[PDB]
Amino acid sequence: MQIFVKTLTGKTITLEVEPSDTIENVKAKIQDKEGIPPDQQRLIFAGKQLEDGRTLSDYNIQKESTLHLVLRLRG
Amino acid sequence: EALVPAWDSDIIFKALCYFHTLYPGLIPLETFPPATIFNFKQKIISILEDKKAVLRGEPIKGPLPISCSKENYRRHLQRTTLLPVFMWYHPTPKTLSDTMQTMKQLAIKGSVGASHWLLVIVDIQARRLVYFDSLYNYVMPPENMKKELQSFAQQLDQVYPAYDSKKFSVKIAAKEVIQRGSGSSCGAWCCQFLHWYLKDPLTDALNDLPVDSVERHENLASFVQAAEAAVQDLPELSWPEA
Ligand SMILES: [Cl-]
Repeated sequence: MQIFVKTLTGKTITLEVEPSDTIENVKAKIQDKEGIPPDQQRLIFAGKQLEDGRTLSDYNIQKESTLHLVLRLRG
Repeated sequence: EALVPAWDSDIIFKALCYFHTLYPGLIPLETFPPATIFNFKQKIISILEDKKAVLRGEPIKGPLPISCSKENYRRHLQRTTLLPVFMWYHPTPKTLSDTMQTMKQLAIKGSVGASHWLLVIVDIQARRLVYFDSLYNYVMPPENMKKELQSFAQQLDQVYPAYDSKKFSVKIAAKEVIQRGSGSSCGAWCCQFLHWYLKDPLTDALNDLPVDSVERHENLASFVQAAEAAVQDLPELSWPEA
């Protein structure tokens, strides 16, 4: 199924996933599209952080749900 | 061990969350992404329009925060008296869209480079806009920024009228360079100034700093050590209750 991931610029990435995918596997799919290492990523859905070790289905994420990718910005 | 490291968007957000627990009128606006010099006025107008809608009992038009429930965000818009508008700046990009691309590129590299943190405080109760640049004139001369903000204050009097007719005023906080002794202490300076302002909205603390740069920097290091201890165990990516 397709899901969307929003980034800080407002641009949306499209991923192909299954509900049994781990959050670490999703972060690898984002790396393939954006070149960001998994260790630098945090993901949010429905107001909560998605934790490594869980699956998409553990959060009731469905077809065409939108996740948010958060990075650390220095200044 | 007097270190002041370059503060990122995450520690600045946690400091805001903590400052709300102490002063509930402060709304902990998210920093992922923060505003820029090219959209801070639009962001503030959008927030004030939503606060007016919550006061009338109407729906909000957003945009919504990502780490807050929609109902908690409505409760914070009802409560708030003070907007802490962090702005991220880089001297190379010259539009909003080019500044957002520069921000992503540096985020992914992990580099500070020539980027800087500025603060605009919107004091709703005092009707005051306060601009804090720790570097004094990093973006432009201060007399130029005062003129831009005076025109914006006139717009805010139409967008967000008081019961009486009081007009928004403008304060340029820094009368000369504040940040001496380090190239990377801007985010820490912004949070220290915001805490002084919360304690006293007429604060003159910027005009009472040590003269030598190594002592002034040591004092800010003490603030940084205390703030990091205070936020360490508070919830990651989660707004406090209004
Ligand atoms: Cl608030």
